[PDB]
Amino acid sequence: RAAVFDLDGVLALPAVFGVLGRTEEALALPRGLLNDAFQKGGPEGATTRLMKGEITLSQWIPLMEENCRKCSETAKVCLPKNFSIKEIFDKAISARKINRPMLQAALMLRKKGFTTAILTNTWLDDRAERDGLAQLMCELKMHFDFLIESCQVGMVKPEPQIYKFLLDTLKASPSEVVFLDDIGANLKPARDLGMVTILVQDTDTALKELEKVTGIQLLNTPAPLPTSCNPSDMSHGYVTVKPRVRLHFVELGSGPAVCLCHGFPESWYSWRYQIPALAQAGYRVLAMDMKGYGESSAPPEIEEYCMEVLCKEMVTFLDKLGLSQAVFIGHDWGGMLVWYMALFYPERVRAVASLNTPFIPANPNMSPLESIKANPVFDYQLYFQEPGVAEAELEQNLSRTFKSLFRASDESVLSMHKVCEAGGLFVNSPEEPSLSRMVTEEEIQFYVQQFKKSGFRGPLNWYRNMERNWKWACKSLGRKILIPALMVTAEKDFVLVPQMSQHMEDWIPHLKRGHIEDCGHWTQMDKPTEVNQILIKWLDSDARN
Amino acid sequence: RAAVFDLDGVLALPAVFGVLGRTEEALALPRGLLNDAFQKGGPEGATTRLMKGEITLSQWIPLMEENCRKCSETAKVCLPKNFSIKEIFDKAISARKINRPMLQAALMLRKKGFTTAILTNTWLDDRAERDGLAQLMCELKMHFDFLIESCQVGMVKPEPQIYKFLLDTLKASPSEVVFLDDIGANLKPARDLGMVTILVQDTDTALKELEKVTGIQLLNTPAPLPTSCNPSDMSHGYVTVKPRVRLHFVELGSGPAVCLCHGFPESWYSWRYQIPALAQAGYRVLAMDMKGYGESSAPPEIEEYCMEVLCKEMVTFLDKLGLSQAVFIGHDWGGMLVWYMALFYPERVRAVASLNTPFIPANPNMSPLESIKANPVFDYQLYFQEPGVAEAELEQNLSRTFKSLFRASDESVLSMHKVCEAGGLFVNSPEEPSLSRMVTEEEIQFYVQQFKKSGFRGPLNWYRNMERNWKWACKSLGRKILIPALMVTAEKDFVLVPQMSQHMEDWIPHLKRGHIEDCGHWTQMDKPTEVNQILIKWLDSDARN
Ligand SMILES: CCc1cc(-c2cccnc2)nn1-c1ccc(NC(=O)c2cccnc2)cc1
Ligand SMILES: CCc1cc(-c2cccnc2)nn1-c1ccc(NC(=O)c2cccnc2)cc1
Repeated sequence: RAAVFDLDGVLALPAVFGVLGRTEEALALPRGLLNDAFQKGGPEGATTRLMKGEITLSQWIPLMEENCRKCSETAKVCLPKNFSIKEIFDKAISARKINRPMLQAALMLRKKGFTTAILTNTWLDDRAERDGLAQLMCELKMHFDFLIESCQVGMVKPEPQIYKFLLDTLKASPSEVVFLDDIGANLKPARDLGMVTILVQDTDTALKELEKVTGIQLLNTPAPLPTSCNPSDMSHGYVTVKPRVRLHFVELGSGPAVCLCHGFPESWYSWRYQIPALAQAGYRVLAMDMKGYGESSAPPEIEEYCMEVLCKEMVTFLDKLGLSQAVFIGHDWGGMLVWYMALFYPERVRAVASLNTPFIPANPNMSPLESIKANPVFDYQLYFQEPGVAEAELEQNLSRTFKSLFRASDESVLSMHKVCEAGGLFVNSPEEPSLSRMVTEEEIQFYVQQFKKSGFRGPLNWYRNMERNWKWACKSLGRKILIPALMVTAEKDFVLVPQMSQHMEDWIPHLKRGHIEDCGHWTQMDKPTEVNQILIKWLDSDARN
Repeated sequence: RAAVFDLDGVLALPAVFGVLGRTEEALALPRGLLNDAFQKGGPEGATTRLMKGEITLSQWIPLMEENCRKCSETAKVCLPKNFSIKEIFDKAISARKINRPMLQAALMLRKKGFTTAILTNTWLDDRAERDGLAQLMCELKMHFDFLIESCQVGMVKPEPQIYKFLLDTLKASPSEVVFLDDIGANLKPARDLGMVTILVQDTDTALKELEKVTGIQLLNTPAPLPTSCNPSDMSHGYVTVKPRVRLHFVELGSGPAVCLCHGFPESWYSWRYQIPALAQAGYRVLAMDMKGYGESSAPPEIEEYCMEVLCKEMVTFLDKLGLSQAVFIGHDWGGMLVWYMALFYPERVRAVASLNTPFIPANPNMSPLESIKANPVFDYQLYFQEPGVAEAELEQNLSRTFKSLFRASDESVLSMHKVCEAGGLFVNSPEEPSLSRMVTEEEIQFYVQQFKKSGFRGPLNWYRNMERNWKWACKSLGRKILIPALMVTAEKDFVLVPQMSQHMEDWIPHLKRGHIEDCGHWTQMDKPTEVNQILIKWLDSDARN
C-alpha cells in the first residue's frame, strides 16, 4: 500500500497556482488574465518547458513577462509600469508553508507501513532567493520515501508517462496506492490507471476520505513526537584532541554552533529529539558523545575524567574544529561540564544552558566526600567510588541496565537511597524489567550496542574526581557567570530536584529559567516537545543574539 | 632551544596597555591618570586579580570605573559624564591585530625546530564582545606549541613563579630559550633566571636581535606559504549517502558552507592550503574526499561514477548534513561535477566555482568518444577506457606515480600525447622521478597511503562514463547558469588550457573570471596564495552576499 502527495496545494499552504488569482484581484486586472499567461501553448508552453526542466526559473520569468503583454493585449487592456511577475512570485513562494496536518498523515501511514512519496510539477529554482524553497524542500523531502520532481524526470504531472514512472519507482500496482492532488486534471490518470484518488479541496475532508480509504486514524489524532534520529542517516564526526583520546559527535544543521553534552550513562542519542528540531530551528548541532561513552575514546585512568581535563579537551575540540566558540547545552553531568565551561572559558561559550543540573558553588570548608554523605539521595554516589565494583553489575546485563535506568519517575524499579548497604543498585529489581513507556525496545538495544564498546568504567570515573573537581572549583569562587545562561528544572527529578538550583542567581545574575512539571530525569526523551520549545525560544533571543 | 612571545605588544598590534595613554590625551585628561588606575594596590589590585583569573573581565570593569573617581579625585580633577572604560576597552581590543612579521618569525623558528610559545597576562573575557578576542586567539594559538595564560595558571607575568612554570612546561633550561616582551619588568625574571631576553621596542629590531641571537634569517625573509593541513589535527567527517557508499570529508571553520571537490587523482588533501585559509576567511570548509578516493567508498561499477549519480549523491550528502545549500568549488573533475551541480541543482548551489575546468556544453551531434579523438592532448583519455589496464601501471608503484604526476609545467617527466601507442603513461619516464619542487616527500607519502586503500579503479571510472555524462548533459542544452559562478584558468595548464573556457559567457552571462600565469595543473599546491586571494575575494561579494 502507498500514498503520493502533490507538493503545492497539498503539502504546501497557499498553493502558488492560486496567486495569479489573488494578484489579479489586487490590481483589479481582468479575471483569470494571469493563470492564462501561465499556460500558453499547452505543451510548447514556457511553463511546461520549465516543468520538464528545460529552462531555469530565471529563464521562464521573462517568457511569462511577455505573455502579460499578449494575454492582456488581446482582451484589450493594459498593465502597471512595473509589473513584477518576479516579485509577485517570490512573495507567493516565501509565503507557502507546510500543511502540518497533511505531513502528519503521510508520516503516520509510513509509521504504519506505507511507502509514501511526493509527485510534483516543479521548476529549477535558480532565483536569487532559491534557498528558501530549497530550505522548505528539505524539511519535507526528509519525511518521504521518495520525492519525484517533474523538472528532474523530464516529465510533467498530466502526462501518463510520469505516473507509470512514479508507479514504477514505487514498486507497486495502481490498486495498492492513493494519490492526493488539488488538480482534477492530474488525477484522472491515476484513476484511469487504477490507484485510489482524492481531490484535495479542503485538508479536513481529504484526510477524512484518506483515513477512510485506509482504515487508519489520521485526523484529530494525538499530537505526535518530534523527529527522532536514525543513527545511520546521521553525519558522524571525529576529532582527536589528544594522543590517546578521539572524540565522536553527530552533526546536523547549519548556522550558530550548538554543542550538546549528554549525561550519565547516555550517548549523543539522548538528544535524538532535539537534534532534528534544533537543526531545523536554524542551528548547527554537534551532539557530543562524551568522553568515555560509545564512539569516543575511553581510557582507564580515573583522572582523565575530571572537569578540568574534560574542559580543556572540549576547547581543544573547538580549536581543531575552527570554532571561535559555541553554545554548550548540557544535561546531567553534561550540565556540570557546561557550567564549568562558562566559568573557565567564557570567550569560547556563546551561551550556557543546563537541564536539571544546577550551578552549585564549591564549599571550601567541607570536602565533597563529606558534604555529599550529607544527602540521602546521593547514596549510590558512594557505591560508585570503588573502581571495578559498579562497573560489574552494570556491565553485567546491558539490556536490563538500561530498561531499569531509563524509567519515568512513576515507572521506577529502583531506589538509590541506601544502596551500598543494599549491596548493589539492582539488588531488589527484576532481572528483566518491563519496557519503559518513554523508549522503544530498539532505542534500548542501541544504548546496548554502544556500551558494548568501552563499558561502564569511563562513565563511572566522572563520579570519581570529587576532590579534584572541587579543588579546581574553588579557584572560581570569585568568578561570576555573566554570559547568556539558562537553567532548566524538572518536577519529578528526584536526585537533581528543582530546589538545589534556587540560589543560582547570586552567581548568575541574569540567569533565565525553565521548568517542566510531570518530568523525570531523562528530560530529553520524556518531554522533548517542551525541551525543544524552551531551548529554541531561548536560543533565538539569548544566543543567536 | 625555544622562543616565548608575549601576546600584547609583541604578537598583538596596538598593545592594549597603550590605550590608557591614547585615551587620556584625547579627553585631554591628566597625563598617566588612567595607566595609574589600571594598577592600584600592586597585587591586591583589581587588575592583578583579573590577571590571575579570580574575577571575570565584566567584573573588573566596575572596579576600574571606580579608581577613575579616586585616581582623578586626588589629583584634584574631574571626568566626563559617561566615561566608558568599557567602550574604550572594546575598541582597543577589536583594534589589535596580529604582528604578521612576528608571527612569521615564531613560525620559522618552529619550522627549524624550536618549541615556540606564548606567555601572557590575560583576563577571562566574559564581555558581550568576547568572541572577537577569542577569534584572534584562535588564529594565533594555532601556530604555537604552547599558550600560557595568566588567568588560567593563577599566576601573573612578573611573579618568578610563572616563569619557573613556563620553563617547566617548556621542558627546558633558561639558557636554551629567548623571551620577548614589551615590558622590562617582566623580562628581568627571565634574564635573572638565565634565558636570553629582548625588549620589543620596535619589531624590526626585536627580530634583528632575534635572528641575531639565533643565527636564523627571520627578517625581510621570503613571503611564506599559507598554512598547510596536518591530517591528524583535522576533523574527519563521514556520511553514508547510499547502501554501499560512505563519503568522507574534512571540516574546519564556521559560517557559510564551502564544499571543496578535488580532482584526479588527488584527495581532500589537495586543498591543504585553502582549508585553513578559507576557514579563517569566515567559512565552513568541507574538503570532500570524492567518490572512489581515499576514505570514501570505492565500488567497482563504472556506472556508479557518472556525473548524474555523483551529483545525486552530493545532494544526498547535503541532505543528511542539514544544509539547504552550499558553495561548491571544484577542480579538475571536481570542477566538472560542480558545473553540473549548478546546472541541475541550482537551489542547492549558493555559488559555483571551478579551477581549470571549463563549462563546456555537450555536442548532441558528435559523440564524446568521437569529439575527444578530435583533440591531441586528450590521448591518455583513451588509454583510460579499458578497465584493468590504467589501474595497472598506476597502482604499480604509488610513490613513482605521484612524483611523476604532481610536477609543474616545466618540471614534467611525461607527455600525454601519443600514449596508448606508447603503451603506457610512464613508458618513457624514470622509475624513480626526482621530487617536484611543489611538494615535500611527506606530502607524497600521504597520497601514497591514501591510494593504498581503494586503488585507481574508482578514480579511473570518472573517465569511463563519456556516453552517459554526455547524454545527461544534453538535457541541459536549454538551461543557463544564472547563479554566482567563477571560472579560474591557469596559464601553463596544458590539458585544460585557458582557451577552452572562452565561450563560457553564452551559458553563464555573469561569469566572473580569474587567471593565474606561470601556473600548472595542480593549481592548489602550485599557486595557493593567489588561489586563496582570488576565491576569498569572490566569496565575500558573490556568495556570502
Ligand atoms: C543508577 C543511576 C540512576 C538511576 C535513575 C533512575 C532509575 C529508575 C527510575 N528513575 C530514575 N536515575 N539515575 C541517575 C543518573 C545520573 C544522575 N546524575 C548525577 O549523579 C550527577 C552528579 C553530579 C553532577 N551532575 C549529575 C542522577 C541520577
Ligand atoms: C596522467 C595524468 C596527468 C599527468 C599530468 C602532469 C604530469 C607531469 C607534469 N604535468 C602534468 N597531468 N595529468 C592530468 C590529470 C587530470 C586531468 N583532467 C582531466 O582529464 C579532465 C577531464 C574531463 C573533465 N575535467 C578534467 C588532466 C591532466
